[PDB]
Amino acid sequence: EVQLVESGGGLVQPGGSLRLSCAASGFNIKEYYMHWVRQAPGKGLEWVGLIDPEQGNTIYDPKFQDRATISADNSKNTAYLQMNSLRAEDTAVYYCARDTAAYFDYWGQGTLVTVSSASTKGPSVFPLAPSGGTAALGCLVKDYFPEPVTVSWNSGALTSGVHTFPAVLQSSGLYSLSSVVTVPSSSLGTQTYICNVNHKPSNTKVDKKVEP
Amino acid sequence: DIQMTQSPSSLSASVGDRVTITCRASRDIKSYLNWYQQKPGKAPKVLIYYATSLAEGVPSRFSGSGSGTDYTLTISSLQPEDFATYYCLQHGESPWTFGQGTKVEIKRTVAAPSVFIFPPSDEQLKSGTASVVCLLNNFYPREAKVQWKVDNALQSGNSQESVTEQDSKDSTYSLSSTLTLSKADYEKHKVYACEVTHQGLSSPVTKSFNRGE
Repeated sequence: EVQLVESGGGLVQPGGSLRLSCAASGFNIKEYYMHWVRQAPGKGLEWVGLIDPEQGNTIYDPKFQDRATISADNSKNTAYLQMNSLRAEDTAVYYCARDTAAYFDYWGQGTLVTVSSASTKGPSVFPLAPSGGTAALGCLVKDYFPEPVTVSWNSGALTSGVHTFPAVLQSSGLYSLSSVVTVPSSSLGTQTYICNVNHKPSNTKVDKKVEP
Repeated sequence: DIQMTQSPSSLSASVGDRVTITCRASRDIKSYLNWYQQKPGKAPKVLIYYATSLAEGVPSRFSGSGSGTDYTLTISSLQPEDFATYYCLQHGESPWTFGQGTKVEIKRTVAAPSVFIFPPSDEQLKSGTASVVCLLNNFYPREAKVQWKVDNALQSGNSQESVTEQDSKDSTYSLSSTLTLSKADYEKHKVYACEVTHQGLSSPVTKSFNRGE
């Protein structure tokens, strides 16, 4: 069971540095090339660079040659990417990937780095309460920064009928997002619905019961 | 660097249709060209490697062809789950470069939205703001219009909306619209409604509630 788990995402000030980790399990990074690829919100994939963990050789896209450093610690079986002098253009989801030579066969989950001078703010979570055979309920996650927020239902077991919408930037410069779930009208009285909201930047975890 | 240009940038086709996507490298890449599929919010997944080989676990409806500078990805019978953005990647020389991506949408039969309206929660009303939300659920095509009315008067400039990516199973879309008012204004007025127009609706559908009731 090969796994690549990334960490180090979040909010960074313009001119500051990102420091991401890609912890590997199920294989030895020493036997493969490990690469970093990023994707700015709504844009295409962009190659950052690679490292051969065996002897440490690296290759960077010329755009990052002067500001990025890819490295690896075999004893912790982890690859890292550090990039300094960050600007707005560096806001993106960064992925680490295992290269077999032929293709990338395993990927990290991806972590968003947001380059902004704005301050981190945790969201307020409010219920969207149900009013023929189908009803809908949901949660309004409001006034947070920076992205992202993850929303699940009944601790992630409920995915049927769930729709979590893209956040929108409000007039205040803070984000707002809603998640709804459609359900049998009859289930409103025979079962409870709970939305779970996680905003890592502000270490906020909220469980909100949504009742008619 | 080697520039990779994909064509077209987006396309839509029906379930069962054949889909073709091309990619041109600015110079010879000697078949070191892979195709990756990326669904919303997920890491890319390889489909084809070395221009023509099908990656393990990938459905046989996917195939790649080409050599030199020109490459083509073919999906023989498009399936709902094939909604995604497809990228070519040349790894013939550094820096490795990706095409800009080609977004593939599924074309399906018209489906009218199911509409729901939500008043602001009491918890939110403890503060200075009130949010009223309207949900347009599982409809197709993506185009839809929502207008808000407070005390039967059409509203302007105080709402924002967002739409989900096409559903991977039924190929529909959902949309959420939020009307924002001050808590003082919300408490002053009574009737709150959202009116929806869509290709699958012969006439507008309105959902509403009266504060208090």
